[PDB]
Amino acid sequence: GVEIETISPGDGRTFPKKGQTCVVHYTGMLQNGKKFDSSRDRNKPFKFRIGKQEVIKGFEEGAAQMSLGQRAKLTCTPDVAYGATGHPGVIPPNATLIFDVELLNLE
Repeated sequence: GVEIETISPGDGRTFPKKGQTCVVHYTGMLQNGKKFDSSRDRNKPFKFRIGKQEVIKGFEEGAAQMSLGQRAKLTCTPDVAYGATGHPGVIPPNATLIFDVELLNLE
């Protein structure tokens, strides 16, 4: 389950493909909670590739459903990233994660 609410401006066609190192200014958020992880804070806009399962499935499936310039809004289900496990100190178990994802990518 990936619920995408794209803020419209972009190009609508430059989709991430397999092995494409793509760039996302992500900004994390917890449902009824604050931020937990931000490439905007680091100003290091997370050059990641598609097809290696580096990112979680809630963040990976949201990337291919966007295009260049688009600004979507992830609502990541718990069971795809940390629902039973939970990260120690960052992500609790059974958290519905929120992301400000804008696909301003490369390749």
